[PDB]
Amino acid sequence: VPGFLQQSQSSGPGQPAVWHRLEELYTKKLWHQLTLQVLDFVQDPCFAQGDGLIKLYENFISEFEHRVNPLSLVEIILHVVRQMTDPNVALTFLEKTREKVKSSDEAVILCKTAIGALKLNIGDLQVTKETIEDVEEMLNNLPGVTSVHSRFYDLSSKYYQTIGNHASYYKDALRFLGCVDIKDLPVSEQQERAFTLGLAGLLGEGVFNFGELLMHPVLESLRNTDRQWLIDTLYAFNSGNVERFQTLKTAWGQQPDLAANEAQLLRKIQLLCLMEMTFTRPANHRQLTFEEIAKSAKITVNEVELLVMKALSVGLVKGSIDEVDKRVHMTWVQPRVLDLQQIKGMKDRLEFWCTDVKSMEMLVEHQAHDILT
Amino acid sequence: MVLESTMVCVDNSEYMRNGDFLPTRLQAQQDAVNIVCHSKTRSNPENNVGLITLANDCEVLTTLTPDTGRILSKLHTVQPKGKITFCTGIRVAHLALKHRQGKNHKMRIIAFVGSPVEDNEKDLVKLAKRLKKEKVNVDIINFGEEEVNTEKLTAFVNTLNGKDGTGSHLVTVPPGPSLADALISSPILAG
Repeated sequence: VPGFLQQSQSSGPGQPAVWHRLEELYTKKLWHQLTLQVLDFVQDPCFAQGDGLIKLYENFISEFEHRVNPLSLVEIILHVVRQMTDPNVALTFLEKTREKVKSSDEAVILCKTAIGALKLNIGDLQVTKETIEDVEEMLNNLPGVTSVHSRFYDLSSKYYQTIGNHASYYKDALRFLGCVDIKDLPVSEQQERAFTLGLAGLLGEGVFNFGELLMHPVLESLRNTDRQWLIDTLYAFNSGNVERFQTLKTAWGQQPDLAANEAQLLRKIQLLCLMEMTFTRPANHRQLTFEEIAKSAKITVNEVELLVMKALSVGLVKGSIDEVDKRVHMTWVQPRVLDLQQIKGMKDRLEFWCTDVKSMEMLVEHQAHDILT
Repeated sequence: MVLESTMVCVDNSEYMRNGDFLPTRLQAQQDAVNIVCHSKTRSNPENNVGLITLANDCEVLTTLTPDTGRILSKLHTVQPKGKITFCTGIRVAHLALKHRQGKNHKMRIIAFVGSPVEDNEKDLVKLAKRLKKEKVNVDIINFGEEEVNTEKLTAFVNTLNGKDGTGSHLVTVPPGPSLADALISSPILAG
């Protein structure tokens, strides 16, 4: 057993130097500073034929030590699988590490995420959704680790790559956008990451605008690195609606995948302006006319029916349409964003209600304060 | 007999899971809890002893009680994975010592440090003068691997009390292979 790690002690120049300490770590029988130093060598890029041979000794360690968490065993097996190049024998060994390790901390979440990360070549679609569904089910208690939820996004994003319900990708990427605390990775990756995220999130039919989360503070720095045609057209889907120049500009910027959802985006902004036209005016004065909708949406008078009534089916407005003069009577509204200098005027609309009730009610009981006694 | 309440602190740091102490530090510190709970049982019947996890989040699963049975149950399947945290480990047992119904029991804490700590010298000297104002006497026994001939911990025990205060004693693991019973053989006879 000692000679098995002695033949692998030298991986090259400078390796036996720190390995003289590495072999002195198990002589004192401490496997933890040994864990951090070996994992550092595993994290250290190599051929790597060193970790493939020594993983049996690390397995022998896990045998009689019976303790060390499978987390480090998943971190080493994801480095070894890259050099093994065969996912099948990696699945047999990883599932072996899943069944042979048990601890108070749940090992099913880290093993299923490792299986899902190694399932990209299977290729997909067979057992994927089953184990991917099991990840977050076992993650519900108790999600205090915060580390594995990013791995849940990894297997869920690769689950989305089949396309795959675009509307769901923003929810999964939201989970990632909130999972990792500090980015600690180059923005050059996150600029296209938030780009295709903006594409799949905007082209989704379930979300017509959601201009609020477009302003989310952690993704706005990623949008600053992105070209401003995407941010400006996201403001067109935030307010707009037409703005025919910007909805075409996103076709100038992004050629693919837009040709299918282009007409869907046009329908989404045609139902988007209906809330903002009655919301922008002080009103209400919530009754509009056919000339207002047909001129703004630049659609024929026969299709404004389908237009406004589809928005009634979306749920953003409950209003009714007066078809004698072809007027449109809006009811309620769908709140979306708002803005700065609005908290101030909000205090004006409030404090006016304050002095109203204060004055009048203090006048009410001013009359009857005498007779009370 | 002597009146006091002893609060034992197990070391749950990730460095405490190795089997250098035969057969394993889990059973080694379990026998350490066995010898401190049975000695305090042979010392005074009024001594109540709970346990506290120092590393990661500090939570006392066993309310302070003279019976160590529930403590022995928590010694199993404790899952001692995490990074050692020192400054909070003494104060968390100090709050458990302020919940004592009887005020005639002196505040006493015994803890095991088996891992190198990032605690600065300014933090341990602030806890030292804080324990000087709070009179709490803490007897620490250093297990595991750490800085050779631990200094900041030795200076922590030194500066912890004085005149006399008879007292705080620190027992460091010798640099050689030995059983856990031989390490706890010295403190049980004399503190």
